[PDB]
Amino acid sequence: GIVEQCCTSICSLYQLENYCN
Amino acid sequence: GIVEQCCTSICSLYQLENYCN
Amino acid sequence: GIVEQCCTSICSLYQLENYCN
Amino acid sequence: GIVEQCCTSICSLYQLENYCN
Amino acid sequence: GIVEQCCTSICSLYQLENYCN
Amino acid sequence: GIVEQCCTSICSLYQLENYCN
Amino acid sequence: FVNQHLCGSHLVEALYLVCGERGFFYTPKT
Amino acid sequence: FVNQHLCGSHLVEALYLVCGERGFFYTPKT
Amino acid sequence: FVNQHLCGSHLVEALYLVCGERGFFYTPKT
Amino acid sequence: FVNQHLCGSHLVEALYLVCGERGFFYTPKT
Amino acid sequence: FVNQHLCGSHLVEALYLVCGERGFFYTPKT
Amino acid sequence: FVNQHLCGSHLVEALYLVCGERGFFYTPKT
Ligand SMILES: [Cl-]
Ligand SMILES: [Cl-]
Ligand SMILES: [Zn+2]
Ligand SMILES: [Zn+2]
Repeated sequence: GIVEQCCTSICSLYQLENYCN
Repeated sequence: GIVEQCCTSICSLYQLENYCN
Repeated sequence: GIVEQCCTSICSLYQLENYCN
Repeated sequence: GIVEQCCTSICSLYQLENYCN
Repeated sequence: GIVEQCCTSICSLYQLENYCN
Repeated sequence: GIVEQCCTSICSLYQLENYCN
Repeated sequence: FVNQHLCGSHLVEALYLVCGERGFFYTPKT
Repeated sequence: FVNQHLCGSHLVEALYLVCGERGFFYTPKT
Repeated sequence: FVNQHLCGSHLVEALYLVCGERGFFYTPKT
Repeated sequence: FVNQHLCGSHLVEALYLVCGERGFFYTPKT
Repeated sequence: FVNQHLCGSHLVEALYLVCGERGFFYTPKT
Repeated sequence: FVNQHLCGSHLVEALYLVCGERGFFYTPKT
């Protein structure tokens, strides 16, 4: 999931935005 | 909520555990 | 400058991009 | 010691508590 | 102490070295 | 440069000082 | 342990510490 | 914006800045 | 995304996030 | 609470949150 | 270098930076 | 002062503390 993706690969701010409430 | 309990007021680390999943 | 825009006032992440090289 | 343990392995908050004054 | 010197007042990085072991 | 040096090797605060405006 | 004021990014850093793999919700609107 | 490499508490900081008053949920594997 | 107050080290942390490899200038005098 | 993996300045942040007004001492090897 | 206000977790982060392997004490009661 | 091992946002924090009101520029490779 996002926590692993951002650390083992890369992630965008747009992907992070999906985890806002 | 959490801001009122922990920022505006003060909270313990045990109170912070209230917001774990 | 940046402090006035983002600290004193409020700014968006797009405004912060104004200070990228 | 604790600085190395927490970084090379894991450590608990209860172990950290021992380093408070 | 350190809070009075560096938070309440202002301190230099050399003053901060006063609290090294 | 400094960003890579500080991460792949080590760097001093005196070297960092060179990047102040 | 202690009780203290935790605000902003410091609050979520503390939640990360306390919750870890459990995960957590930060919901300031309440 | 640029892509990100974020581990540990750095991910939680990024979520805090992206979501603001909306807040967020932090849900690691396992 | 949102608008918020970003001050001190938090401001430069946000600039790092937003700019990344582009780099950035932090110039408080203006 | 959960167990922790803390390096560098992250350990010092955790000590700060655990100890509060009592403060702490940070004593690495060598 | 400069003189500035350093408070809370930011103060201990600065002590970590300045002291490093020497280690340090943070003792707010004095 | 001691020598430093600084990656990611930790370098930017160190620059912030070293430069204070003067500010700084952050310029990675590529
Ligand atoms: Cl890190
Ligand atoms: Cl602050
Ligand atoms: Zn802060
Ligand atoms: Zn880090």
